[PDB]
Amino acid sequence: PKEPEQLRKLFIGGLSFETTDESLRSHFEQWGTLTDCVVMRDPNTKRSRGFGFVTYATVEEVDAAMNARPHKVDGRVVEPKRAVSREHLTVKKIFVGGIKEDTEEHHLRDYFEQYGKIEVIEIMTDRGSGKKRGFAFVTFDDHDSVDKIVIQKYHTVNGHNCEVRKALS
Ligand SMILES: Cc1nn(C)cc1C(=O)NCC1CCC1
Repeated sequence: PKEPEQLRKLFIGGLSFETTDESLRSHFEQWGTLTDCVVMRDPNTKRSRGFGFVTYATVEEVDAAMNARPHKVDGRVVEPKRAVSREHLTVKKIFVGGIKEDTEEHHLRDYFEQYGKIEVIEIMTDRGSGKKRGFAFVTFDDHDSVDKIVIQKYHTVNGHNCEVRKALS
């Protein structure tokens, strides 16, 4: 079963107005098979609107393209992003809930470091008693880690099934 198409799209902002469907394709085919590749244009002038999207055959190919940032396409550094949810923002921090009183920093680090480079791990404690409250925040150096994390259906850390959400600052 193919992964859902929505999870195989990369939305590319910041394009050069000279980038075409064809030149965007030739660039991003370096990291996988593309089933779709679109530059958005004005319906009347045909002038570029400066953004588009590509669709890879697999999620691993999306990962390969994101791991190859920064992407300079037709002379300009562009901004690729995975699909955002409706309401959500592009952030570098997550809330991790349901970790209870026995989960330590190294449990969170060993798991989440495989999504991206961690900068801060904050295990929350009670302001009055100092006891652990059962949730934590993890900050990464880049938003794609968070984008990969929050689209997973399940997160298991230290045996616990955790609730993970984007955290706004
Ligand atoms: C979801 C989503 N997440 N991001 C970052 C962009 C989208 C999106 O739906 N873009 C609209 C299409 C691009 C051609 C029209």
